[PDB]
Amino acid sequence: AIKGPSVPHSILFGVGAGCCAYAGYYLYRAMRLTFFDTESVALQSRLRYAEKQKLFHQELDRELAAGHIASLVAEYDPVATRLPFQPMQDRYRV
Amino acid sequence: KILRDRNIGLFNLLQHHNFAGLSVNNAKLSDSQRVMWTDLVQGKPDVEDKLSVDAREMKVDMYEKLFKQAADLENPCRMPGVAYLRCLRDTLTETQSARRSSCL
Amino acid sequence: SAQARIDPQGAATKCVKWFNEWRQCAWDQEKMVKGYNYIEDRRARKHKPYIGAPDLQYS
Amino acid sequence: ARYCYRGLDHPFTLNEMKDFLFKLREQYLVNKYEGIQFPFVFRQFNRVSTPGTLEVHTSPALQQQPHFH
Amino acid sequence: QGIKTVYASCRYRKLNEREIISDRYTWLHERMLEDEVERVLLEQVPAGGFDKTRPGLLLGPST
Amino acid sequence: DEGINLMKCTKNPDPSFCAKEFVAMRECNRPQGPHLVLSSSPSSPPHYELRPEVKHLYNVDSTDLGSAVAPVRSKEQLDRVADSLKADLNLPGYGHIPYKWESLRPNPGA
Amino acid sequence: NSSIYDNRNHEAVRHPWSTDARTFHPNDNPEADRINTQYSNMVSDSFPEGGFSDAPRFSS
Amino acid sequence: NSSIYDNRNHEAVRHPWSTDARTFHPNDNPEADRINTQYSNMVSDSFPEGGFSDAPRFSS
Amino acid sequence: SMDHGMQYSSIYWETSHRTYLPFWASLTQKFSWKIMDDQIRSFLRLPKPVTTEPFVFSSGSPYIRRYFGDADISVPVPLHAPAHFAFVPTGTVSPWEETGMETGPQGA
Amino acid sequence: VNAFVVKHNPDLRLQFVAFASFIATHMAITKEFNDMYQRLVDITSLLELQA
Amino acid sequence: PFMWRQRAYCAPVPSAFASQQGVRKPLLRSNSESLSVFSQIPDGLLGHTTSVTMGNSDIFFLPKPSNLLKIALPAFVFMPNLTIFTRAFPFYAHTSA
Ligand SMILES: CCCCCCCCCCCCCCCCCC(=O)OC[C@H](COP(=O)([O-])OCC(O)COP(=O)([O-])OC[C@@H](COC(=O)CCCCCCCCCCCCCCCCC)OC(=O)CCCCCCCCCCCCCCCCC)OC(=O)CCCCCCCCCCCCCCCCC
Ligand SMILES: CCCCCCCCCCCCCCCCCC(=O)OC[C@H](COP(=O)([O-])OCC(O)COP(=O)([O-])OC[C@@H](COC(=O)CCCCCCCCCCCCCCCCC)OC(=O)CCCCCCCCCCCCCCCCC)OC(=O)CCCCCCCCCCCCCCCCC
Ligand SMILES: CCCCCCCCCCCCCCCCCC(=O)OC[C@H](COP(=O)([O-])OCC(O)COP(=O)([O-])OC[C@@H](COC(=O)CCCCCCCCCCCCCCCCC)OC(=O)CCCCCCCCCCCCCCCCC)OC(=O)CCCCCCCCCCCCCCCCC
Ligand SMILES: CCCCCCCC/C=C/CCCCCCCC(=O)OC[C@H](COP(=O)(O)OCCN)OC(=O)CCCCCCC/C=C/CCCCCCCC
Ligand SMILES: CCCCCCCCCCCCO[C@@H]1O[C@H](CO)[C@@H](O[C@H]2O[C@H](CO)[C@@H](O)[C@H](O)[C@H]2O)[C@H](O)[C@H]1O
Repeated sequence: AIKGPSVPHSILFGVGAGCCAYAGYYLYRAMRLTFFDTESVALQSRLRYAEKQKLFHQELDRELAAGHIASLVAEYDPVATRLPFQPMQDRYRV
Repeated sequence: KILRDRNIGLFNLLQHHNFAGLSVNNAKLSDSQRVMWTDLVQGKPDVEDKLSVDAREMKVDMYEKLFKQAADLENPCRMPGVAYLRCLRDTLTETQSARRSSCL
Repeated sequence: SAQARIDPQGAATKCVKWFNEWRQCAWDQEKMVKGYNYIEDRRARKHKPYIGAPDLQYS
Repeated sequence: ARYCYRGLDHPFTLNEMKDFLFKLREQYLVNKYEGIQFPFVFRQFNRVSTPGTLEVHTSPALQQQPHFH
Repeated sequence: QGIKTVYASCRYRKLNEREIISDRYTWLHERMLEDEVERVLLEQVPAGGFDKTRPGLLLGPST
Repeated sequence: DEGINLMKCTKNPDPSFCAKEFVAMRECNRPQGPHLVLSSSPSSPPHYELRPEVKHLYNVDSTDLGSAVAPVRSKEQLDRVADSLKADLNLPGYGHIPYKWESLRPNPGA
Repeated sequence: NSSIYDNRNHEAVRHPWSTDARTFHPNDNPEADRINTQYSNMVSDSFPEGGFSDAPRFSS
Repeated sequence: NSSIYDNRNHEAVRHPWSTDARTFHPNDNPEADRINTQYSNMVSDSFPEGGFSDAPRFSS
Repeated sequence: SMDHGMQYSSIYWETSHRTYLPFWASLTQKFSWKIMDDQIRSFLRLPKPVTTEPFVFSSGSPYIRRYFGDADISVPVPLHAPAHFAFVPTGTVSPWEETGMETGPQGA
Repeated sequence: VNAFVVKHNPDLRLQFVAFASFIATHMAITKEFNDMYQRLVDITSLLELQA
Repeated sequence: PFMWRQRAYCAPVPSAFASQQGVRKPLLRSNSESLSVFSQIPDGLLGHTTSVTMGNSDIFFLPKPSNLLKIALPAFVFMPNLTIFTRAFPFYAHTSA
């Protein structure tokens, strides 16, 4: 199976051919990425830009929701927390 | 009963989201945020001469961001506050003594 | 105009487009104030579909 | 293709956003309910599972709504 | 085109490095300005700090 | 030391692009001291740690904010994460194939 | 509502007053051994012994 | 309710209080000549000028 | 009554509509160069993306990346417990009350 | 190349065996890479479902 | 920031009104995040999905039995002959032969 002309030998030959094909693919992509690529850099830059954009929009939406909740501080009445015939607590922001 | 329950729920919600109002009754605040808010509520917002002009710009931007998140367009004090901070932006490269006459 | 006091859900359905445009303008202003840009890639080999076609330049 | 290779910061309009969320909802339903099909999600397949004694009845008439006159 | 592409790959690599470091330096600049502002603000804190137990402004009775 | 190390690094940069130097300088220059630090360990991977006296300013359960380096690619970790997500979702309908292209191959195409 | 020829089938009955819309569910898949086969234990399969929770308290 | 992806479409909105369920019907087949094209006459095609008839009078 | 539904619409192929699939299509399979590219980048020490670093410099407020089993799949999460502020007085509004009916300045 | 192939696979049946083994190995390695990418895509789909 | 009860898209989610929940998830979120794609989902494999390519499948083969045929067939002219009367081509191209 190691040397002689046989079916195992042919199977080994085909396996070696497949691995050599994939070695060639590795070489192709290595040389391409090392000398023939700007797309990676451009895309990385664009993705960093996208991150900045994402975080901006996030913070903005959070601020708007916070303003919506701040509109309820006018409705908030800390005297209603008072129990009848008891004093008001400074815990509820007199 | 309904009003008590509603208002306790509001208080717990505001405590949960870490809100601070005109009555500064929040312990989880940063000391810097507390100073800034107490200046906007009780004292006078002003940039110090110790600071560099870039840091003065940053301080005024912080004031404007905080105040615009706090006061909405329906609020009456929004226009005066924004006007005062705009005057500070106009008069960054000045001393407090010269800035008072213009922003008073 | 859509009477959101009495039909708020119906009016929001009409106005969220302008809210979205405002949301976009906010970022476009922030990125102009704080200079944010990205490395653009080289021009594609088939940027023009046809050689006799004009490649109108865009900012 | 619109964001990373053409330079558009806002590739999706409101219609495209609705379409994206529609497809997200369909994915959720397809993974939640096993065998869900056309009327609830755009999907048709033939090899379906039926109880064994399938009863066939008429739908009820459409609900009479009140109206003026 | 291959020569141009090799040169462009090298240039784009260097440019990506420079852009990252530039953005991080801008970030650091802004944070240092914030730190200066905070250092000035902490001088306005009263001696002994804030009474975090009570409200700063008491704006009504408690009867 | 932090400023000098940053200046030296940025001219002969690391694949990290000097991120740890940047954050170290940012946290040193604070008036009251650093809020976020890098834990010192005999363990192989370092961790980001948060001081306790500023824990109330941050939305965290503990002081450990995770490792200071990203995970390494692993089939096993991917499997683990996917299984955990499936369990948390609990969706009957995942993996169901209502129609498959008829073929001797188990997975036609893919 | 009960009939399949009703559009609001298996939906709570609507009243002029506000009422909880969580419905009584009859026993559709009972266990084989129902040791107590008296009326006391049988009635619980179709009605609640304490009555329904849809009663009003009128303000006037 | 308006959406076709609602089951109770073209049905009146349900409130805690009792309310007439006869609905406002928008003008779906308007005449060609609508001599008054001012807002006064246009608003009547989508809302009633006097408001809806679903308002409450609370006993408490 | 939603799961395990019946076929509601018919399935069909219109006459002479194309299929674009050959007879070896079932033996065809997909492929991405991304795994090989990652291995090669790691082996040759090529420029890494910033997503390998958990800290996020793309905003002023602190963000930390949360990774889902891989450096390629992350989301930034903010660390601050943000303080919010309201330049509003309390107890000045009762929206449930109809105010057009009461006599007074607030009503007018 | 033809010499190296015929030296080790002089007959048609052996050539066919070698060709089939080559095909199978290629397909298997492609399947390995595809499985990795599929795991990544599965994670992204699960996060979409979580959303 | 002007009509809060009428603008629900810019409002917090109902999980925010509930006052109950290493790093934790944020407590406050808006409904306006629905207008972004990569708000909650990650941006993983964002720029690498248009790179998964598959080749075409057409075979350009057709046997050409000419022994069956004994007559010529017509053929199209695809372009004008510029090798002859080149100087006059703009001047006679508009005419019909
Ligand atoms: C019944 C018959 C029996 C059949 C038997 C079959 C079994 C036997 C084995 C044969 C199996 C067939 C294999 C076919 C190829 C693999 C399948 C395939 O095509 O997948 C698509 C896939 C597509 O890649 P992609 O990136 O996804 O997309 C492609 C787009 O074009 C990307 O778009 P883009 O915009 O990025 O454009 C980039 C493009 C840009 O390209 C260019 O710009 C120009 C290209 C070069 C033009 C020439 C310019 C001159 C400079 C180069 C010099 C070359 C000549 C040398 C001159 C010397 C003096 C300097 O780059 C390329 O595509 C370069 C391609 C590689 C060409 C060079 C490789 C060597 C060629 C010779 C191989 C001959 C094999 C014979 C097999 C025997 C068959 C009987 O192909 C590849 O992966 C690239 C091939 C990498 C090499 C693989 C080699 C190993 C595998 C084969 C094993 C046998 C090789 C034995 C070695 C022989 C010594 C040379
Ligand atoms: C009279 C003419 C001669 C008749 C014979 C022609 C057919 C020869 C083949 C027979 C063997 C077929 C296999 C049967 C085993 C079961 C499998 C199976 O059935 O699936 C195939 C298919 C069902 O597909 P499926 O349900 O999806 O099952 C799974 C897949 O098929 C399989 O799984 P997969 O999808 O993963 O596989 C994909 C891939 C895997 O395979 C491949 O990728 C490679 C396959 C190609 C191998 C290439 C040859 C190898 C060459 C190597 C050596 C090269 C060097 C030497 C040669 C150099 C060249 C010169 O490709 C294929 O499998 C393609 C399969 C090809 C199907 C047969 C296509 C011919 C259709 C019938 C034509 C009728 C002509 C007119 C008759 C006129 C009579 C009045 O069923 C058929 O093909 C039916 C064949 C029926 C034969 C009918 C014979 C006529 C009898 C008259 C009856 C009168 C009533 C007819 C109505 C109209 C009358 C007027
Ligand atoms: C009236 C007008 C006159 C003026 C004309 C004006 C027009 C001028 C312009 C030209 C036209 C351009 C129009 C636009 C084109 C775009 C449309 C288009 O292309 O796609 C449409 C159409 C749309 O299909 P689709 O659904 O979109 O799918 C597209 C797929 O990509 C493709 O579909 P697919 O891949 O699924 O189908 C391929 C099919 C056929 O594939 C092939 O045939 C490949 C080519 C091989 C041909 C050479 C072999 C010949 C063998 C003959 C020996 C037979 C025995 C002798 C018996 C003698 C007694 C009769 O595959 C099979 O059926 C299974 C066969 C698998 C084995 C084949 C490989 C092994 C070959 C060796 C045989 C060994 C068998 C051993 C079995 C195993 C035992 C262990 O495409 C096709 O259907 C492709 C096949 C069409 C065949 C047409 C049948 C008629 C052929 C005769 C044509 C006229 C002949 C003229 C005289 C010359 C011959 C004497
Ligand atoms: C499932 C177990 C399979 C066991 C093997 C049984 C034999 C099956 C053989 C079927 C395919 C034979 C085609 C021979 C050429 C293969 C060349 C090849 O593999 O190159 C790859 C290449 C695709 O490359 P990309 O996907 O673009 O990128 C790859 C980068 N990694 O493969 C192909 O293109 C395959 C499609 C082209 C070949 C089709 C030729 C027509 C088919 C007829 C021959 C089939 C004979 C086999 C049938 C068995 C009986 C003889
Ligand atoms: C076993 C032996 C293996 C041998 C391996 C052979 C390696 C061959 C690698 C060649 C790869 C070249 O890859 C291709 O080249 C051209 C320029 O040359 C690049 O450049 C081209 O496209 C880009 C934009 O799309 C721009 O630079 C420009 O528009 C154009 O010149 C392509 O972006 C790149 O896809």
